[PDB]
Amino acid sequence: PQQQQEEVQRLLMMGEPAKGWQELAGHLGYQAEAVETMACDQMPAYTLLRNWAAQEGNRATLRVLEDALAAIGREDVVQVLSSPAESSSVV
Repeated sequence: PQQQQEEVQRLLMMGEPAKGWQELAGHLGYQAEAVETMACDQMPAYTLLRNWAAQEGNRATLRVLEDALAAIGREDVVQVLSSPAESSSVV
């Protein structure tokens, strides 16, 4: 849950992008007035847990996270998060 923002943000946030966190707002039911602040509101991906949830999370997570990101096509980070690098031995 938390590591899902602390790690995911380490792919798009770097540079304050207009995609990803923003594209989520489309499925998250947000607004430009807030999308404008989200980019600078204690990190969009970090605040997302409290912003998207509005209390803590769970309701808009676990299964909603993938939908909210897949319905728009934002596996750019999900892919990275679920595929860092191969090495060592065994799974």
